[PDB]
This record gives sequence, structure tokens and C-alpha cells, in this order.
Amino acid sequence: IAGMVVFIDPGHNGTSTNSGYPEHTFTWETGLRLRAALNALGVRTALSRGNDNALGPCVDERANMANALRPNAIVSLHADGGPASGRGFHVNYSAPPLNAIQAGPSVQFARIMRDQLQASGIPKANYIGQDGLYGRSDLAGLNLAQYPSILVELGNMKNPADSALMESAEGRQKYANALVRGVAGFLATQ
Repeated sequence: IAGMVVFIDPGHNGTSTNSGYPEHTFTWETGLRLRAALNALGVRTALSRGNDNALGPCVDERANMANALRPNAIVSLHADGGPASGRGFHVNYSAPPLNAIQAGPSVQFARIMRDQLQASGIPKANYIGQDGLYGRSDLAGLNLAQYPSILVELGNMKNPADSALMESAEGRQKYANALVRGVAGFLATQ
């Protein structure tokens, strides 16, 4: 998988934990661990942003960045903010597909990522999607992608258990470890 290219998008503008730990900071730090892990594999990476200031780039500029780079894979990292009883990840992908990449490779990426997140010990969401996957038509960022692309909601920031992982350096590395197995797993198929 060395020499392949991955675009990493730490979610910014589509909540926070109870303690006030922001999504944009969680995704940033976890994104950097994922990047470092990928770099160790000889995988080439780009971030959607270069800092974790209060503002980040718009949905169109990030798409233009991703598409211009022609990555092997695009992975966006987010966290949810729904009912606190809800915990765990779900992997979002474009459906119905708007091109052939979305119809196949992006679905494969989503499936492999789902499998690896569970195996790495991150629980599949109990409150959304099915078995940790969610195909949907409403997200502009997935819809506009022309290369393999998924958007991972790593958990619900309002959930006590997810929050505990998110707020912890060790927890963020565990998410990153899971993520790299998912990314590396998909790249190997390509």
C-alpha cells in the first residue's frame, strides 16, 4: 500500500462532549494519529485543514481539494451529538450512487472499515444505520466525491462511554488504530 494516497478530512462544519471537548478538536487529533500511522506504512496523506482554529474550510473547497488529489481513499472523521444513550460508530457512504466509484469502491471501503472498527474494539452504533453502516443521500461531501470515500462517525459525543474514549489520548489512539486497519485494508484491495 506504500505510495498510495489518502485524503484525511477531520470533520469541522458537518457538537461537543459534556465537558466541552469539541468535535473539531477530537477529529483533528485523531486525524493526526491516523496520518502518522499511515505515513509509517509509506502511505501518502493530506489533511483537509492545517490547524484546529475555530473556523475550517467549506464543503466545496474540501471536495475540490480531495478530487484534485485523486486519492486512493478519502476518509472523513466526525463525531455525533444525538441522544446520550446512543453510542458507537457508523460508516456513512453515498447511496444511491452518483457515479461508478460511489457504487462500488466506496461501498467496499465502507464495509471493510466497518469490519475493522468492530474487530479493533470500537462498538457499532446502537442507534443509527445497520450493523455499523449507513447508506444515505443527504450529505453533500460524500455525494460530490469522485474517488473512494466514506465518512466515519466514530461515536456520539454525548454518550458517557464514547466521550470517555474521545477525551482520552489513549482512546483517540485506539480509534486511530482501528481507522488505519480499515484504511489499509481497503487500499490492499486496490
